[PDB]
Amino acid sequence: TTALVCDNGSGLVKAGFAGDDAPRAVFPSIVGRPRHQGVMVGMGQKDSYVGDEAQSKRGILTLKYPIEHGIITNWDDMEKIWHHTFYNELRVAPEEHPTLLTEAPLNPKANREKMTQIMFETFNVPAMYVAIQAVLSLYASGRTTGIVLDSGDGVTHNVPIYEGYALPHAIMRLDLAGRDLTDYLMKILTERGYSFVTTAEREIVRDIKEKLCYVALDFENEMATAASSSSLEKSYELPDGQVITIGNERFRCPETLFQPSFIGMESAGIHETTYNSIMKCDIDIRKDLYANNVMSGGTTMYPGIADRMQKEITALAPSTMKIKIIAPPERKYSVWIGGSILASLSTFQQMWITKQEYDEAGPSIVHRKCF
Amino acid sequence: TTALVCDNGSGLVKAGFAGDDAPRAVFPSIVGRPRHQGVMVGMGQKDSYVGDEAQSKRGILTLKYPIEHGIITNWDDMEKIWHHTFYNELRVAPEEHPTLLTEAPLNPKANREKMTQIMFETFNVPAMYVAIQAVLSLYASGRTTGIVLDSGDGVTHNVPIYEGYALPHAIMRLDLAGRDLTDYLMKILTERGYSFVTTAEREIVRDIKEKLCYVALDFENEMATAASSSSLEKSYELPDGQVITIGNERFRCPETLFQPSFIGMESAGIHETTYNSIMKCDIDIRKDLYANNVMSGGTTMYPGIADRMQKEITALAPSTMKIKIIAPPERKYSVWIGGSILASLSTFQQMWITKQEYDEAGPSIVHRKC
Amino acid sequence: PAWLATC
Amino acid sequence: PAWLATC
Amino acid sequence: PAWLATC
Amino acid sequence: SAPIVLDNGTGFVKVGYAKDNFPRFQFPSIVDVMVGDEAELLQVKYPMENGIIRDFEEMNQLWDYTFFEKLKIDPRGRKILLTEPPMNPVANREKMCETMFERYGFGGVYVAIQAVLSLYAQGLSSGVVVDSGDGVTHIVPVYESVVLNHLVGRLDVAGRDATRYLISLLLRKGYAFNRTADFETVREMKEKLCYVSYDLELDHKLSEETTVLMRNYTLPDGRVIKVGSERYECPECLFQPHLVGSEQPGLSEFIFDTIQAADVDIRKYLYRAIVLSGGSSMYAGLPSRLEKEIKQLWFERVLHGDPARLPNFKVKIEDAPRRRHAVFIGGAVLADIMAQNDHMWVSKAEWEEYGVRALDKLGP
Ligand SMILES: Nc1ncnc2c1ncn2[C@@H]1O[C@H](COP(=O)(O)OP(=O)(O)OP(=O)(O)O)[C@@H](O)[C@H]1O
Ligand SMILES: Nc1ncnc2c1ncn2[C@@H]1O[C@H](COP(=O)(O)OP(=O)(O)O)[C@@H](O)[C@H]1O
Ligand SMILES: Nc1ncnc2c1ncn2[C@@H]1O[C@H](COP(=O)(O)OP(=O)(O)O)[C@@H](O)[C@H]1O
Ligand SMILES: [Mg+2]
Ligand SMILES: [Mg+2]
Ligand SMILES: [Mg+2]
Repeated sequence: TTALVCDNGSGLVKAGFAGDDAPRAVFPSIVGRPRHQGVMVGMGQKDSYVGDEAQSKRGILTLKYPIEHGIITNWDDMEKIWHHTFYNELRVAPEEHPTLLTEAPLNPKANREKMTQIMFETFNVPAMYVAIQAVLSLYASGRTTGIVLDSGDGVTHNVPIYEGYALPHAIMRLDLAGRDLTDYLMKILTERGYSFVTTAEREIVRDIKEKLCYVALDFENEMATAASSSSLEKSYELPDGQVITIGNERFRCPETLFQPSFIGMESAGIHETTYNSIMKCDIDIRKDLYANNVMSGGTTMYPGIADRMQKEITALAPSTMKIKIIAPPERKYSVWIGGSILASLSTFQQMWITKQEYDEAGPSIVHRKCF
Repeated sequence: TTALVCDNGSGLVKAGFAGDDAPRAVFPSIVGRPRHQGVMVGMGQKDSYVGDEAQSKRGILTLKYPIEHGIITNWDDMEKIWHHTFYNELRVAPEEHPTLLTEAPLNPKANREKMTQIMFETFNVPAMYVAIQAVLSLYASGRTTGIVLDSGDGVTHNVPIYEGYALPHAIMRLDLAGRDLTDYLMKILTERGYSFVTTAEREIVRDIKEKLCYVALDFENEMATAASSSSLEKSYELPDGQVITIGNERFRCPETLFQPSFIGMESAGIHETTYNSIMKCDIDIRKDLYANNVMSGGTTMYPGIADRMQKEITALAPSTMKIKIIAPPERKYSVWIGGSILASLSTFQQMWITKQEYDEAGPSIVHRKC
Repeated sequence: PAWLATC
Repeated sequence: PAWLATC
Repeated sequence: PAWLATC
Repeated sequence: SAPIVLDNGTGFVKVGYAKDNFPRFQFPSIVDVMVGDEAELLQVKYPMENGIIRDFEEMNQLWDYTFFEKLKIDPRGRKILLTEPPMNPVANREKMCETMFERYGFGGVYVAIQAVLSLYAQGLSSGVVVDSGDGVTHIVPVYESVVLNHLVGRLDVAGRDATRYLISLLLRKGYAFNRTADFETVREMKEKLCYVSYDLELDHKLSEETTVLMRNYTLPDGRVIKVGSERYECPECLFQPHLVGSEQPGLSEFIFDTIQAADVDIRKYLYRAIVLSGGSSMYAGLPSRLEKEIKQLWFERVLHGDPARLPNFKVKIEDAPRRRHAVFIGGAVLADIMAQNDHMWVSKAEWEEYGVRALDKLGP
């Protein structure tokens, strides 16, 4: 009767049982459909593909991400991914196991209730609870206060908490994530000369981003050095074999996160919005929030992101106020660790919302029993 | 030998000549600056925009409100707004026109000093003076007794007065007029599905709340009947051509005004602070104020706020005391009408702050004369 | 784009 | 925010 | 074809 | 003493002076040297297959022929502006400016973007422009005389690709033009017998049921060929890139997404003003078909099946007979406007110092 969890992030679904230190299914969340009609008989030729199969045979299948910016867009593709996760990777029937879910803040109540309704009416789950993808990272870190900054492939939000009491009026959210960064990277590569417009090429650009992309303290100094010398030009090979070279783009990409004016957005960066959020709270808790701020989720594994954020927040805040960043190496799976811990806890059991409650009260119950 | 008035609101600004009974030039107090560097050459492009021009063309310009909660924070933008409203909308030279200013009750003395110094130096006017929006809103109706509750765009307050003598130990101020309201409306719209984070979207939300949202009487009963019956869902069109439906947000926004807990504060609603201010006053003026309590300000234009306000104040107040709340039309311009009446009064002329006083005792003279 | 209005 | 300290 | 990679 | 205009294109090249409504000369860039109108047999190059340049030496030969045979001026200082795609790699324009500043003076060029050029030509200050050339097409929005620079769109399927697909179709039918020649004849027959299908299903049923729509076209050698569904099909291969082999949404959906990515307050002003440029846009039935496709895409994505308010859309596409030379007209107008001040240009000086970096003065 052990519980499980499945963080269905916009980048990849992390699904795994509870009471474990690491997940099992780390599989990408993409649905691929064959571009052509297909004529082979008896050798695959399926009408759809999901998971690592798409990433493998991506040169033909047109790809689609079902969820974007954390809101779902294709419920059919979403339930197909859920079926593939539950019946192929985990190899378990959810009828005899609960299912903990995850969602970003300030999301459509319609989306949340539709997720709950489909999970209850399609899989016959006994219970189904949701939560934020930040309190779980906090639990995984093992603290009870501080501010948490998640930068998932779909969204980028920051939330403060003090002794377990959240502050909704201080929560901040932005639609900047790895997809806009990959688009800007493709644009600047076309500027260089290399063209990338398809979906498989988008995945290749995302792999390049995950492989070689950093940040620096003095963006102008780095630009000057890259324009003067060539010590930053790094090489990368492709499946075709024709190697390519990339220059200042590797660090010019995250400047979008640090300067959304590059892509066109008018909102401020992560440092400014974090400072604003902290300022929205009370000073007696700001003093501690400045001392322990944690990073989580993808898009923050870049090397040197800690130093840039530290310098920015220190220049924006008084000097006498000490500041310390928390960016461990186990961040890509921090939300899953938090979900597993919460599912393994004892009291949380009483909070599980079962089937009869939904059947008698409808989906609207999820907006009360949960956050 | 005529006069001039210019009420500088946190959200809007209304200026013109005295004597008249209505304002001449009212427009939003904002500044729009182009964010997308690089334009098509030959056609020419301006550096910054102000007034209705920004609101007319804003998809490319980022907007900035130089005033926040009644306090000034962008003196350059304030000077630009003053120049625009003194040279374009009116086309009058202020060197031969004594002007009049407004200011919330409690504000930085340094802010007032900088305002008067700017108005004296950068314009070379004959004289000037400041006042409180409460006194002018009261002069508008003409009554001299009672309490007045003002609520602009970023600042609100309540002030009593009896036979011309004001009680400074009872004035109350809060920062819940329309800005946190617009923010909470954006939040609830995001909760519903529609996203509004930019400045043009902020103006769109301002317009939709000005046109649709309204306060209720029984918050719980209204929420219940709205969740059960879909008779309150109202549609609104956007500049592009889309249509968006809104339900209980129309109640939740004024409810947030009444219960700042939804915004993250611990202060009490307007009714509680009004009753507290009236309590600190003596008993006779308490009685005389319960009867004549006026509400003004743009935020005050919510349909159904007077009835709910009087209901709450009666429920929390003792009986045998008739509470006749008043809220006449065109109240958002009551400050302008009061300022015009004051400038027209002959006696008030002697209270003008001339240029010699400023040149002699500096700008701090504003306090002594106030 | 997928917010039924803006974005 | 524009009170040189709190808010 | 003449983009030093794709096309 | 006025500047010159030269919008070096994919397969064509048009030249005139700083002020001339209709271009004084226009000739294909096909290629002693035969560069020029002598094509009327030596080797055939076609260097600029797309907005990119490959045989820079052949391009230099072509420019020399144009400046010495079609034109009779060889100056050093006479400003001449240029054109290029929006996101053309910097190397191309760098080499272009380098050769035009070394082999000749041409102090001050200020290369620009065919989108804003055609916009100037039409005498507008807002709207979206969709240029459809021979090797590439692009889409550029503008609002109140301001460029976005972040919603610009590129699409590398037009002209040459449709011609190759028509060749493949005629091959499927039996007729083959494998020779390097006859490419111009196929281009002529395409521009002569082609039209978009307002209703694809209707046109398909007509071609399958009726003998009409089948035309007989002669060739320079003397033989005759028959053309059928290909006529109304090649605009579909233009509309459906997946048919050609590229993974892209198309043209109508492309511009729809590009506009939706903008701010709501601008969207309207873009649906009310839409201009085109390039010979590829002269396909019969293209404007109304695009309008209907945009209307259907809106009806589907936004209203989800609510035709009660569809008439309140107010879409107004624009088209004219001068889209073939809109870029040229705009370049001429801009040259006549900027011929007074030399600061906006890039003189032959300040080149050896930071010449390449001077080219960054245009696009931040
Ligand atoms: N009357 C016509 N109808 C349809 N298509 C035509 C017509 N005339 C020319 N074309 C097409 O237009 C193409 C030539 O385009 P052109 O060279 O004018 O574009 P361009 O201005 O060079 O674009 P760019 O500046 O981006 O290179 C030819 O390949 C031909 O197929
Ligand atoms: N080593 C890395 N360096 C830089 N970026 C990375 C790295 N690993 C993953 N990413 C980025 O993080 C994103 C994954 O986000 P993720 O943390 O899975 O979101 P969620 O928490 O919603 O599942 C990817 O889009 C990718 O671009
Ligand atoms: N009809 C209306 N309904 C609701 N709100 C309104 C209405 N008219 C104005 N407002 C609000 O009132 C605010 C204007 O405040 P205002 O009274 O001008 O402040 P001040 O008195 O400082 O000038 C605006 O921000 C707007 O949101
Ligand atoms: Mg995430
Ligand atoms: Mg006010
Ligand atoms: Mg062209």
